[PDB]
Amino acid sequence: SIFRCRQCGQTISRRDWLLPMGGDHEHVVFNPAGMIFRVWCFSLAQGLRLIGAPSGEFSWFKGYDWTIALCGQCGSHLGWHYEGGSQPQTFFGLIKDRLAEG
Ligand SMILES: COc1ccc(C2=NO[C@@]3(CCC(=O)NC3=O)C2)c(OC)c1OC
Ligand SMILES: [Zn+2]
Repeated sequence: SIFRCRQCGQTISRRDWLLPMGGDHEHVVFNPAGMIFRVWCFSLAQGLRLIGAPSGEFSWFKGYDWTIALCGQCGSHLGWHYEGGSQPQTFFGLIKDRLAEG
C-alpha cells in the first residue's frame, strides 16, 4: 500500500498514486549507459530531493523534461521527476526495485 526507499525506509509514494502513462504504469526502458530500468509512473511522490534543472536529453517520455530524483534521506537514486509536458504536466518515474511496498 505504501512505497518506502528500500535502502533507508523514507516514505516515497502509495499504490493509490500509480499513473497509467500510455495505458500502463510500468515502462521498461534503457539509458545510453545501457542500464535497463523497470519504471513505475506515479502522479505524486514525497521524500525525494530533485537535483539540478530539467533536461529533455534522451527523455523516454515524449514532451517531458527530467530531473534526477534522489531519496531525500539516503541519497539513493530512485528515479526522475518529469515536467514540461501535457495531460499531465508533471509525474514521477520511480525504479520499482529501489522501493519496498508495505
Ligand atoms: C549526455 O549525457 C547524458 C545525459 C543524460 C543521460 C540519461 N541517463 O538516463 C536518462 C534520464 C531519464 C530519461 O528519461 N532517460 C534517460 O535516458 C538520461 C545520460 O546517460 C547516463 C547521459 O550520458 C550520455
Ligand atoms: Zn533512502
